[PDB]
Amino acid sequence: SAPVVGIIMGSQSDWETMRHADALLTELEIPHETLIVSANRTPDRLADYARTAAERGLNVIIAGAGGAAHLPGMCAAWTRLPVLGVPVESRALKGMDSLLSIVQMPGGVPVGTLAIGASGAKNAALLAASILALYNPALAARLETWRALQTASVPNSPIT
Amino acid sequence: APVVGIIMGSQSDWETMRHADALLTELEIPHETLIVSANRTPDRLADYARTAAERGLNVIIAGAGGAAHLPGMCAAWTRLPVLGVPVESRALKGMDSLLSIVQMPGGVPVGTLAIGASGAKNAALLAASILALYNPALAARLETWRALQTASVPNSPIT
Amino acid sequence: SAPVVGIIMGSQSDWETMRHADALLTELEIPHETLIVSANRTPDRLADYARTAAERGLNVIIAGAGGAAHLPGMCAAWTRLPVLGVPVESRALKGMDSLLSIVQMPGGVPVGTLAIGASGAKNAALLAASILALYNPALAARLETWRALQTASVPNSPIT
Amino acid sequence: APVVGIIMGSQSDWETMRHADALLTELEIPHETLIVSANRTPDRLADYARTAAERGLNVIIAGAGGAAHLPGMCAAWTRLPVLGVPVESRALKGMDSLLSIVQMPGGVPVGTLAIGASGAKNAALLAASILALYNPALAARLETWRALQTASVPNSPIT
Amino acid sequence: SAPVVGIIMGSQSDWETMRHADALLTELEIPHETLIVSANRTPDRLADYARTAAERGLNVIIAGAGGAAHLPGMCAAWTRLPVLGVPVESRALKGMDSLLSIVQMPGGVPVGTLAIGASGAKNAALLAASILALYNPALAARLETWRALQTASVPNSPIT
Amino acid sequence: APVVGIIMGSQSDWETMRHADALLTELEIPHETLIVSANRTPDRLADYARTAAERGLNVIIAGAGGAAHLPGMCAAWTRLPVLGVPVESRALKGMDSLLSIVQMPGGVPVGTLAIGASGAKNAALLAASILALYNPALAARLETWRALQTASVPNSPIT
Amino acid sequence: SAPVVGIIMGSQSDWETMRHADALLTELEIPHETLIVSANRTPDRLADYARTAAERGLNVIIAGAGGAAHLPGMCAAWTRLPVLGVPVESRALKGMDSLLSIVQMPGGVPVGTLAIGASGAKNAALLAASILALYNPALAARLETWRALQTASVPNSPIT
Amino acid sequence: APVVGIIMGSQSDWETMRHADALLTELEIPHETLIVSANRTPDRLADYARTAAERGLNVIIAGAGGAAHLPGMCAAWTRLPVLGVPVESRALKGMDSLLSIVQMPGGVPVGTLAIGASGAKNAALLAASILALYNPALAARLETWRALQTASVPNSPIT
Repeated sequence: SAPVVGIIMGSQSDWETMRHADALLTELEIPHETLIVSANRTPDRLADYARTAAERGLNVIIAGAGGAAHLPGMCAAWTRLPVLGVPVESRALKGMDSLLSIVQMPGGVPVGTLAIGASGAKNAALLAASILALYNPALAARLETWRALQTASVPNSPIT
Repeated sequence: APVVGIIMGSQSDWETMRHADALLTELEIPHETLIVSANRTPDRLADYARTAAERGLNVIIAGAGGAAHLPGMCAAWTRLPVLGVPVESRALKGMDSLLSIVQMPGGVPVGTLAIGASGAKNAALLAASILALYNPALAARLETWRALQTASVPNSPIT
Repeated sequence: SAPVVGIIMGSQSDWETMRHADALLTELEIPHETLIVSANRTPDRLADYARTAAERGLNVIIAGAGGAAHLPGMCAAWTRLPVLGVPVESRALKGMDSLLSIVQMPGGVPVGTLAIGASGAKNAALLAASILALYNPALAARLETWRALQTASVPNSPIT
Repeated sequence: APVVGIIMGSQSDWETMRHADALLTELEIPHETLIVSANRTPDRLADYARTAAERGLNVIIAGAGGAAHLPGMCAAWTRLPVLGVPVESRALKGMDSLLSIVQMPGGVPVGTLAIGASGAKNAALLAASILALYNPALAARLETWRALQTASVPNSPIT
Repeated sequence: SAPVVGIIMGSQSDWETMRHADALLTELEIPHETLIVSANRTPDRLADYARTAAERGLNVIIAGAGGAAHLPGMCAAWTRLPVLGVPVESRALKGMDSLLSIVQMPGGVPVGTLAIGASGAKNAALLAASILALYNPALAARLETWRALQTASVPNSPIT
Repeated sequence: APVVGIIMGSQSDWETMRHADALLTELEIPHETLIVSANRTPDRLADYARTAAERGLNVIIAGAGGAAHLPGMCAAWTRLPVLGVPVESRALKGMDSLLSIVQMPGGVPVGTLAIGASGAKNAALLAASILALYNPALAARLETWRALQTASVPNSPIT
Repeated sequence: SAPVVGIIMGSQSDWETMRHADALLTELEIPHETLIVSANRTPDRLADYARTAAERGLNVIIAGAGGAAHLPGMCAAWTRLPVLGVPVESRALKGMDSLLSIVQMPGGVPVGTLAIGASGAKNAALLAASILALYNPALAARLETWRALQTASVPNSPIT
Repeated sequence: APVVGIIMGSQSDWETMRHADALLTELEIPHETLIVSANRTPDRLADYARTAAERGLNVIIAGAGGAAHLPGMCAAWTRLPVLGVPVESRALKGMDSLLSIVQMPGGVPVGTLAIGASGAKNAALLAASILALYNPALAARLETWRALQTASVPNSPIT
């Protein structure tokens, strides 16, 4: 039952986006936890979350935030685990501030960044799954089936 | 046998992608380093990506610039995690590279790193952090690498 | 009755845009086919579509996609035919990701790119028509009439 | 007699547009290469574009930078397909060029290629692929060109 | 009664923006004409309009267009008169394509460019007025009064 | 006596604004060329702009880079037409300059020209075209200038 | 009762944004004044406001404006006080013109710039408070309590 | 004892941040100048920021480039005013730096200055203007500095 992925986000307003990561992990039967951790309002909460993640048994962190989106990169600063970043769409700049704040990490501290918005959340979960699948054969088979069905389900022509 | 594949769209990408190669070598991660063009050698890419898992690869690092299709198309054909490095382009400074890699639609992920050499280094570190989840000796070398990075930052600037 | 232009798009959600290409080809009496082909979900479908297009009698491909819009460029990778690309408008980045993903093809593999959105779809069809018109006199006359009427139909003053 | 016209807004565009000229010569496509400015020689452009078809041109490749009106205005006067090359500008690196060319409204197309030398080369290849539809010898030379490009990509980078 | 300013625009859809230039010229009692001239659909109409503007007694042209906005620059190519350009806001790119298509004229062929949208239309008319005011004392006094009243009419505090 | 004032925010702008100065001299338009900083010498700007008309100036050309307030603030204090030249900035290549100049709200216009040297040259030409409306000798020199520009464009590129 | 912070803005339309600065100063019991001052319509009003601010007892100016947003930088040109700038979101360019017009001040004349929109207004007030707190112990304690409560009030998980 | 802390993410930032250091020295403002990386030395940053007030610092000036988290994370841990300097980055010319610093959400401010050396100089001036509110001797030196800047602007450009 113990979580192997942590989904963290900067605010409740991020949940409309990050719920797509939660749903997909659940779909693939990946146990996980989902939390609010603010890089700017709760920096010590973040420090503790990230530095203890590995010893708590987490394998991957998915971090979502918008605007001056420091949460994924600061999480990666404190954990040796892979951290995946979801740029949450922002009001004025449409997530371009989110995206650049996350993806442009300096050499030495990676964040694997996904697309702005719900696509990115879904793909963070899928990327996490593909990481876990490397060591978990049952999950690898579920993921294979999932990817194959996605391919097989694309229609051949538009409803014109 | 290689467990990471580094692929890049052209020789011109090597100045950037060599940083990924160097990091993997530093951490003693067996890997292969190849040129594969999504646009000029699409069948080469198809074969590479579709057979990667069966050949024993665990992670693919793909770098390209401009209309950079290599990472996303690699991901389309493999179930393995694909990490993408936007190579800095001449006119648009890798913004075209970045958007063509990172903005993958839901269903086919590419874990995207920074534009340029930083991104190439970080793709290799991210690959390492993935492999470390099920390779304890590597996990310890990665811990050492991260600890040395942190400990080595000077406290004050030199003039 | 056999198609000489192929219209392909990455998803049903592209049809709201790509229908304008379909309508214009039909207006000019250009036989064509209209399909969904996903570069990221159905890469082998794309490979087969593009590599066989010429032998199937297609002369021009119009490819529409949004976001990380790889469909036109990957189509061009596998066919020797001219490929025309329509950047479909995306939600966050307003088709700028679509545009750059399509137009910035490296030297050696062209995609003739049109405007973001419905304008681009309409112009992909018109550009395809002007290509076909080079060898098809009846079509050339229909296109001449069409262009002339467009010019003649512009009003001289606004409804102020 | 020329079947492709290459036109460019100024001598400063030649460093970019020479790549189109070279490619057409390589594929033995007869063509003319001219300077025509939309803003400085608008009547020259009007005459060039309106008479292109009657002179036997099949495709026009137009390159310009900045507020780049040359391709679109060419297309306004000819029924021929017009391909546009955004020339890299000093300050905005061809983003002004790109948007002023690609964003043509419905009714007057310009098939737009990448910013810079890549775009110039690709405009010539796209013109070739158009002409190839009704010139079998050229179609075979184009097939050879594309096949050589694909076959010539190295498998691994050189240090 | 004869017009001294010409307002031209690429389409009826530009009128929602360009009407602000019309209104302001009328407010300041500047005789003018208002026309649709498309650079891309009616290039010969444009050529004739611009090359004859001076001999018809026009002193300033205000040209508004959106997207690949060639109308102001091509007008300036054919007239020696000052040409003022209004970037009409575009759907996807919010007038950034309009703006760059107008303002980035090469050395030798100026277009005096105003803000994206209605502000720009209003300011094109005001700029035209300030040009005409240089030789027309009655207009100069009307413009002085107008500018002074604008300054005097700014409130001192917000309605909080 | 000067009828055009060229003002610029700093000596660093001169490399750009000298093109305006040269063009006005070429057309024999009497003018003054000054440094006036909106941010460092705001009172100097206030006095310059408020007294420009009474001193006999007809047009002001104002160039600045970065957060470029000089043209707009000049326009705030004078009834004269103000033309603005966005000077290319180091990091953002004049996009900051452009937006801070062109986006004036309704009520206080600045006629804005291209980023850089092209814009400086064109501000002077636009000033000339304004003055030409009520100076026939100048109008004829401007006609000659435009005619020479058009006639001098080559027909084909040099290698 | 005398104001120690001045909030100025270019127009009534800025108030929807700048009210957040007003509210926060009032929340922290910081006396202040709130005015409309237009850099482009009332330049002499601005000159007088900024040059007399210090002698009137103001310690910090918060200046909000949009578009070609010159108000904060021109205020800073005339006062030795710290000036904080709020980029008000603009219609077409989403405050990017506002932001660049404010933040890119040349060396020698600072404006401390905050985020586009309401966030920036709120943070201008908070930044002003943190400046005043350096010399005002009661305010420093109120601000400490405010920051601590903000941190303590972040939820631990989303309402999923 | 220092009353301003200048912190920067790396030695590579020093070319930019030295301008802040120089200005503070010029105005005789005691300060410390340190390297602190948000991403490589997060615990160092935590300790620095949380203890700054108790150590007697009044203002922190933080400079970083790229995904620039240093100013915002500093502000997260201190009640002191934090001023942020976007360092110009190689590919995106500090636009990534700017947006990652300036776009702080309501509740945790960073007063942000221009990209590059101008921003570093202005962060130090802004810090000075803050300190001047409760240090009359400094206020007078700042007045002198601003007056000299204004008086020293030339009236006309040199060729």
